[PDB]
Amino acid sequence: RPTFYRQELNKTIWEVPERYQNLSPVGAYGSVCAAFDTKTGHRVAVKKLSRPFQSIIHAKRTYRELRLLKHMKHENVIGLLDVFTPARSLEEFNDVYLVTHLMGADLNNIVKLTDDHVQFLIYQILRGLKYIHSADIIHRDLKPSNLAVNEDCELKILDFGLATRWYRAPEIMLNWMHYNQTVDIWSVGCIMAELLTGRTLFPGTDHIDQLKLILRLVGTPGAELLKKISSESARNYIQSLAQMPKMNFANVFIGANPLAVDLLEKMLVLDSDKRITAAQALAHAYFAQYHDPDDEPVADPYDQSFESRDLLIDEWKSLTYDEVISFVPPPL
Ligand SMILES: CS(=O)(=O)N1CCC[C@H](NC(=O)[C@H](CCC2CCCCC2)NC(=O)c2ccc(CNC(=O)c3cnc4ccccn34)cc2)C1
Repeated sequence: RPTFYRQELNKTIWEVPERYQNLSPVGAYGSVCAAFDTKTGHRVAVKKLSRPFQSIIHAKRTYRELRLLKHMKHENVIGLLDVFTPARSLEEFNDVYLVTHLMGADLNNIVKLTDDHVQFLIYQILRGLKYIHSADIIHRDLKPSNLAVNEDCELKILDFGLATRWYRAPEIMLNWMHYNQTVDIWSVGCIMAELLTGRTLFPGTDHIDQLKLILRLVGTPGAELLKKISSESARNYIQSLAQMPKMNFANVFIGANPLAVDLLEKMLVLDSDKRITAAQALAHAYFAQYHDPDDEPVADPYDQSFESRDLLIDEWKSLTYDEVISFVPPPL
């Protein structure tokens, strides 16, 4: 068991093993310090979870986050370098600590991207989404601020706890029945649009505005979609918002590679059953230069059955302790 040391930063008591030195606070992103990992001579990020077991929902949101992190073993998805408690036993266990690579910048703070810069960046998100989606995991919050970039334009999908609405699929904001993985693909269409145009595609001030801007471009729902909607009152409302003067795809992305617009019209589809999947989108001609189908791996089986459970503070806590302890650090 390693030797821990104690220091107070931004009125927070940090306790970490002696391998993490020179902790400086970075941020807005919660309780996060940049640290020098003495093991690997690489700068890392330490996150001290804020009162992880305060209630029942913190204790479950804490277990989930650690389960998710321990699962992600992909090039285009944030990985867990280390997790630790200073705690001796289960009895004295209150503080959880996560270690990740340091993210120099996000899609925003690295942004007139060339057609090839757009191809490469959207390829990597779809490659990261294929993997995530194969484990029946949905991001639900894909936006540029959740996409880390490096010196050499390589991208990781992650999820901080910080506008969402801009990248948010209509079915979520209209409260339709059928959610599916492809809520993320709409987001990738909204993010890619922005990289091509240099402007946010659906800059909504509120969710109703947001939907008026979406319907103006993607059209009013066609019959095949309307069939799947039960309530008269939802079917009316989606049409009450599709009154704004129609806009066409060929004029919004004029200048853009015709295969990028071809891909965007398959992403930005109202019908989430007809929307292209990460897996299908990787095989689109737009990525001809990068698509290797022997190098687009799926995820291992992910035990998601805990999501359904209603347990006590002590069970969620106990389960989380058993994850921290069973964590084998990845090989370099
Ligand atoms: C309430 S909640 O706790 O349940 N919670 C609420 C919403 C967000 C949480 N999402 C999550 O669980 C995902 C796991 C889900 C998974 C799903 C699909 C594939 C991607 C994500 N956790 C993170 O992404 C994560 C990211 C960074 C860090 C620490 N490193 C830093 O912050 C850092 C590193 N470099 C820098 C530079 C500057 C500032 C900070 N940094 C810790 C966790 C859930």
